[PDB]
Amino acid sequence: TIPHLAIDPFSLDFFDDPYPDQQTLRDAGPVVYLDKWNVYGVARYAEVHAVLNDPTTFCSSRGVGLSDFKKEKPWRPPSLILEADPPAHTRPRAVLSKVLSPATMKTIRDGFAAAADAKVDELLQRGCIDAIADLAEAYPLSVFPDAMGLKQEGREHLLPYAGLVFNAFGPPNELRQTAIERSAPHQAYVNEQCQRPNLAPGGFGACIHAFTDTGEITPDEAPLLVRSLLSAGLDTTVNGIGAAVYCLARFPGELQRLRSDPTLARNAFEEAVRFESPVQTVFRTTTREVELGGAVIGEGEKVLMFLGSANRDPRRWSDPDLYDITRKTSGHVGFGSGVHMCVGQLVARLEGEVMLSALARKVAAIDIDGPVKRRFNNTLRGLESLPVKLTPA
Ligand code: HEM
Ligand SMILES: O=C(O)c1ccc(-c2ccccc2)cc1
Ligand SMILES: [Cl-]
Ligand SMILES: [Mg+2]
Repeated sequence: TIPHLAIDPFSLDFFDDPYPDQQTLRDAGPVVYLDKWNVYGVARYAEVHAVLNDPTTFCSSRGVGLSDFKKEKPWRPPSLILEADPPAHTRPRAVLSKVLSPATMKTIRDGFAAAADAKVDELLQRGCIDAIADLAEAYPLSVFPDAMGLKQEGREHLLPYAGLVFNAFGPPNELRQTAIERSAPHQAYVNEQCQRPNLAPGGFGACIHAFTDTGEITPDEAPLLVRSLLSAGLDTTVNGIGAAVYCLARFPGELQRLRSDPTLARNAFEEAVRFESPVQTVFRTTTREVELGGAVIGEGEKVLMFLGSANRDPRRWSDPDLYDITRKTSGHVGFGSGVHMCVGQLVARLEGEVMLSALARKVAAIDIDGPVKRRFNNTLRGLESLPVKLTPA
């Protein structure tokens, strides 16, 4: 009843160009079985959205990667938010929502925007730059560690640690096994920075620890919630901003529309999140036998959701393969959907908005002028190198 496919969605060939195989996965049926890894797959918008919005049936506490925490020990203690179901999920979620709230955004926006303007001005003096190392990485590194309250020393561990986290959701391929092999120094650094005395006053980490006396979390929960922000809070934004610059580089007409109305910056970034889907995949585990798209999935089965495919499903989107900065993007699943929908989305959107605003006001053209190199990760989609010439406005 359910089609079986041999496509490996974690192979380098798939990462290099996922779109034909994602169409094959969508068109095979609402639910497929991936023989390579013994998981169910859903690649259409409708079923991805339905799964994400039924956390009781499709749980997260058995892991949101291939590994089933009921079968294998996780490589690090489980996240108290990502790898938890209601009700254990609810109060940690509420604390991070208040830490990364509108009022926090109001406190950090002016500095985030100044840093974005400064970075674009600096890049314009160089002219020819690498929009990954020099922009998509450099800008979040210039604002997010400071907003966390991290000391300066050791920050070189942050991107390696996040690459490890996101590779570890994948199957036991070389990408994952090599990441785990190299992990010990990065885990050591990150775990130490999660302790209250190592987080500067006023930053996100100190705020998490300050929430430990309300009855929502206890002091022993705060280090792992800081760990959540150091896991998910940087590499995601690197690939989101890199996606937006890559889109503007490939669609000069959309750069020109953005220049003409810089208030499109926030939606131009949201559209880049839909179009590239820097977070490609999440898993769930069934807690019962369940009917989904006419297939009966047994209890205890891993289900793989193709967020990037859902975001390009023509059943849901008009001209899905077009980058359109005035698209109505509401409903895309690039930040997830439902109770686990990205709790950091306001930080992500703030960074993306102020960077695209700086580009809109200061840059007249973005021209690829060197070999583009992709960066391979089991969960994240993005580039290793994006050589561009920036022409000043
Ligand atoms: C463009 C940037 C980002 C993208 C595309 C993204 C994507 C996502 C997605 C798809 C999920 C849902 C995972 C699931 O359903 O299992 C998620 C959850 C999460 N993200 Fe983001 N994220 C981004 C930025 C950030 C930032 C900046 C932070 C923190 C500062 C962050 C922290 C988290 C956390 C803690 C969760 C778990 C929430 C929960 O389980 O309730 N993310 N993210
Ligand atoms: O450590 C955390 O809590 C954390 C790690 C990774 C993510 C993540 C985001 C999107 C997809 C998969 C995982 C979320 C939270
Ligand atoms: Cl760790
Ligand atoms: Mg068929």
